[PDB]
Amino acid sequence: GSEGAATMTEDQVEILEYNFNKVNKHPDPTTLCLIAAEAGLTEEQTQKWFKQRLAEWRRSEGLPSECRSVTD
Repeated sequence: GSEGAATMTEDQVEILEYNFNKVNKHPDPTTLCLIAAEAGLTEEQTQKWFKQRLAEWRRSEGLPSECRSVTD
């Protein structure tokens, strides 16, 4: 019946990427709002992109781990 699934395009990926490396990774709702209206998305959707994309960036740049172990 109702899935509610939408696919993105190259235009959105070209803009969403520009506001990730040439701006920041954790932009406030103020800057996020500008990106949404730009590409044509919403603050809720734009947030998911940065959230998911961040999972890969952390692996590229390199960061520690949040896990308390008795040995490690």
